[PDB]
Amino acid sequence: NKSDAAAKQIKKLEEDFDGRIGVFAIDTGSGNTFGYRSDERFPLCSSFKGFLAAAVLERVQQKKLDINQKVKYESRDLEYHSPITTKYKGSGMTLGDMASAALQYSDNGATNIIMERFLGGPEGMTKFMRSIGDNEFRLDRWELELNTAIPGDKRDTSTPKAVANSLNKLALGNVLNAKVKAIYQNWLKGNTTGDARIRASVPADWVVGDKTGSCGAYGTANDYAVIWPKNRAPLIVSIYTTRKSKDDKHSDKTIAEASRIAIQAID
Ligand SMILES: *C(=O)N1C[C@H](NOS(=O)(=O)O)C=C(C)[C@H]1C(N)=O
Ligand SMILES: [Cl-]
Repeated sequence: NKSDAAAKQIKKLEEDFDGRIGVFAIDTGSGNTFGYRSDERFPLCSSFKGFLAAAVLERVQQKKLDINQKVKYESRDLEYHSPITTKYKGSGMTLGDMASAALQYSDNGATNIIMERFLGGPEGMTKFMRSIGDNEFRLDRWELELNTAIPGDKRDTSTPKAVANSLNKLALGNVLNAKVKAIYQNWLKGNTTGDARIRASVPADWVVGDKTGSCGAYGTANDYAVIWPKNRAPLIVSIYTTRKSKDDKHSDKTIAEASRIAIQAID
């Protein structure tokens, strides 16, 4: 019933903006799920940086990396949108700071430095995802080439369900031990780019940790969140959108609204 009505609303929403919305949402307290195009592929854009940070933490937990190790790059030409790395260029940053910059600010320099030195590049990032049983995820290119969002291109894509499940594994499951998962969770909660997406869809008193992506082509954008309501179990929401034309702007309000609908369906 509620599921049928939610489906109709997403559909109207995708027609209203001549685009494509994929949704997966889970109420971890009740088991309730909702999916719309949940097994279809969508560009990840910046949203994979949330997982890159999870990979970094797993490496620290396995003791291959130290969270306070210094990462120096004084002579590295930084990629476009390196707001955090560019201010620490002189002195370097700790591993954990760079990784949380990758997540919380979408820092492209942080991203590509981490993939280059600690994670084995895009194939290594893909391998990490495979290792938690995510068969859908792939990253193939570096920042910024990975953001082309060309329709019909499987490169740098995933599905909403796989995103949701993976997040549930990393933020809520036991890939990460209690102490390291707490940190990951805090990184998610302090994300600075998601105010007009999933966070906008929920009472202000609910706690959200999220990671957004905005390819800036084909109107492509997304957000995934763990959500802690008061006196209830966490929710997981995954929202992915594209648009028909290359020049199309992304719509924060469609994302926020698809989130409202996904949440109402599962609650
Ligand atoms: C990632 O997709 N980015 C980085 C930046 N952050 O906004 S986002 O977190 O919503 O993505 C902005 C972008 C337009 C995009 C990029 N530069 O690739
Ligand atoms: Cl590179």
